[PDB]
Amino acid sequence: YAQEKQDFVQHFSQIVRVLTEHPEIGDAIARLKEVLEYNAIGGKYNRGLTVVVAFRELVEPRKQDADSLQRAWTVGWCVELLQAFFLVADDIMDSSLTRRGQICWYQKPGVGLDAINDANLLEACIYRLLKLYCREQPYYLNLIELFLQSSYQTEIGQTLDLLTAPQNVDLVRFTEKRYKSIVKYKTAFYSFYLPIAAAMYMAGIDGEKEHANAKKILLEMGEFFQIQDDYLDLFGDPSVTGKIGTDIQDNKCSWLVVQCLQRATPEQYQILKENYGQKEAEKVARVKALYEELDLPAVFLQYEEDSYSHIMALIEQYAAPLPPAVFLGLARKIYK
Amino acid sequence: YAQEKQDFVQHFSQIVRVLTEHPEIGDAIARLKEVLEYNAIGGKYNRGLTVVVAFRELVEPRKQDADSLQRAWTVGWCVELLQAFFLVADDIMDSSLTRRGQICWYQKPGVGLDAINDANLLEACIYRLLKLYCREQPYYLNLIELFLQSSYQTEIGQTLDLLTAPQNVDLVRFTEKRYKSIVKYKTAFYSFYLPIAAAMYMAGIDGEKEHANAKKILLEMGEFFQIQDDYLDLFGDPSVTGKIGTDIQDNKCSWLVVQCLQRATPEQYQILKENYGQKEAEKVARVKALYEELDLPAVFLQYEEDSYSHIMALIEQYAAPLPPAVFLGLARKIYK
Ligand SMILES: Cc1ccc(-c2cc3c(N[C@@H](c4ccc5c(c4)CCO5)P(=O)(O)O)ncnc3s2)cc1
Ligand SMILES: Cc1ccc(-c2cc3c(N[C@@H](c4ccc5c(c4)CCO5)P(=O)(O)O)ncnc3s2)cc1
Ligand SMILES: [Cl-]
Ligand SMILES: [Cl-]
Ligand SMILES: [Cl-]
Ligand SMILES: [Cl-]
Repeated sequence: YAQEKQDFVQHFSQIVRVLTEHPEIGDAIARLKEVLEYNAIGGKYNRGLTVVVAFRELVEPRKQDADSLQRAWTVGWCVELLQAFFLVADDIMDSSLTRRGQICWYQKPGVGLDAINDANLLEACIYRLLKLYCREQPYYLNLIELFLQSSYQTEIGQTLDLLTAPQNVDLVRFTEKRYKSIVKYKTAFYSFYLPIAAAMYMAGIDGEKEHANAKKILLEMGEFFQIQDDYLDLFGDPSVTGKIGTDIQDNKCSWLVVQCLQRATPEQYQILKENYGQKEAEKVARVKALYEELDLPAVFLQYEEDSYSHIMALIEQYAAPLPPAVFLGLARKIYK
Repeated sequence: YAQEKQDFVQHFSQIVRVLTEHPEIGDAIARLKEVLEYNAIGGKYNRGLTVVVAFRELVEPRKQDADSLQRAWTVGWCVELLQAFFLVADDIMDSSLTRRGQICWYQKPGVGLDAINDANLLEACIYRLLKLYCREQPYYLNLIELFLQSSYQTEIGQTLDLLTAPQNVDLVRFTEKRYKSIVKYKTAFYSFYLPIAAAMYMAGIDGEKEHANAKKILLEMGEFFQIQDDYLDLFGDPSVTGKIGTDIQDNKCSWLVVQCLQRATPEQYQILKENYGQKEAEKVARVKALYEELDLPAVFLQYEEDSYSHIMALIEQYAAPLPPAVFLGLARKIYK
């Protein structure tokens, strides 16, 4: 990833040139440029890069001409745009202030709820690019369907989340069956399955069974990834993470609170109930302490270990005939 | 349309049954059901019905088996869902209160900005249905691309609109070149081109030139349709329209204000400037009077006539080899 990151970001400028070239609509296109530059840039690009890297592990290097690669870059960027769409819109729904410590787009002066359109444009740019760069490829329809299905799964996950945590404190809502379901639909499918699957299609690997196999490994990785973000949000060194966590404040249906609830004597249940999600820090400090007293960081470390054996068993069993390195590169990024 | 309206609405119940049938996500699916029922029902269904009617004018009746028709119904409903998506989201952006005199969805208790997701789900349901009912048809990809392109054009139109009227009163913004551009992208492509084009594809009529021809007629119809809504908003008998108009109050870039501005001596320009878009009625009453004094209803009636010759010339010239009745049925609905 480290090398390839550079040429991935050089390509953006071109993604944009193309998306911004009927002159009556110039102003709108100017706006689109801003929206793209503000919202698609500034993350770590892990998802989009995954498309590119996996495309290289999957194609015999004699089928990686400069146009094959230009498409891999572009489709990686399609993943990033999809993400950008979700985030811009999620920030609005959450009433968030910052994203990656920068002002959320909808919070910029004179944008506001216009960001809903802007988010929709981001989504749309995915399908323009696919047409621009892949309309003639045999995997074209495969990729349209995959991006569409990934949007649907994500949106559904979002609904499930929204129902489950209404900003209305209800911890009967916060069960494990349900936590898992949210992670899977809202983040894992697009974060993990999507980018690999896209590379699979670009490589001619379109079998339903192959995709199902890759899916079984990749959704389980995504479940751990998110559980680890939940853990880190509260317990990560915040300069090593970058994030300074607001989960508890926010009534989030976090892995921490789920385990906590399986592990509460009633005295502990109507304490947690008197504390999950106030601005004031001593009520949030108090929760961190209930978690600490229940050795939740230990439950996690136990979880991280088991999860790691499980992912390697899954890779042993279901990678074939993809090179296991497709999966292992990702495992290394996440269990780091 | 009058007969066919009935079976068009009987089909909805089935669109829904299908979209609502992995049980961990039941709650979200319940929500989706509500969203669909609230937002897809209650309009006049003109756009979706246009798909169905045109499909019948375009297919030899021996190729209208019960499954061909079930698809026409479904694709008509796809148009309505697309519209529903735009409206739910537009209401949020506008801060509107009611839609068709019923509470806008985002204004319902406990929905709020969650409606952004809800709107996204509506969009997504289009592509699920297309897959469910058309994946095996030779026009499948054609329809995906058309719905996607129609979304993009609409969203772009919305951007252009948003730039042009920022709720910030600026009438230098409100030019005719620009009014036309907004109408075309924001409403005409999806309202007029989309439904016919969809029927064309379903019927094997996929030539770029045929579509371009149909487009030239249909975008010009859409331009008149919207100009007429602008006129009616202020001058329609409000029980015959149903609507009681808020355009002037809203700084809308309306046809009325555009013509008005071409037809203003400076004394009239810095009057209009002191009045376009206040809550108070005497400032809105005053505008209606400036419009009246400039014989704008007459400019309109002159416009409606000319526009009608023009549409029939266009139909004469560009309908072939579609039956002109495809276009004429629509002209009759709109010049009524
Ligand atoms: C398919 C796939 C998905 C995710 C990742 C990784 C994300 C990530 C990571 N991301 C974190 C992160 C992402 C973007 C970002 C920051 C942290 C701060 C600046 O912007 P997170 O998404 O958990 O808040 N940090 C350290 N290592 C990794 S590995 C790798 C592969
Ligand atoms: C492709 C096509 C597009 C639009 C139409 C027509 C819409 C319409 C119409 N619609 C008006 C209307 C639509 C829905 C609605 C109301 C009025 C009140 C109840 O819900 P509008 O959309 O201008 O506010 N009213 C009377 N005749 C017609 S013909 C016909 C065909
Ligand atoms: Cl990332
Ligand atoms: Cl090539
Ligand atoms: Cl209608
Ligand atoms: Cl059939």
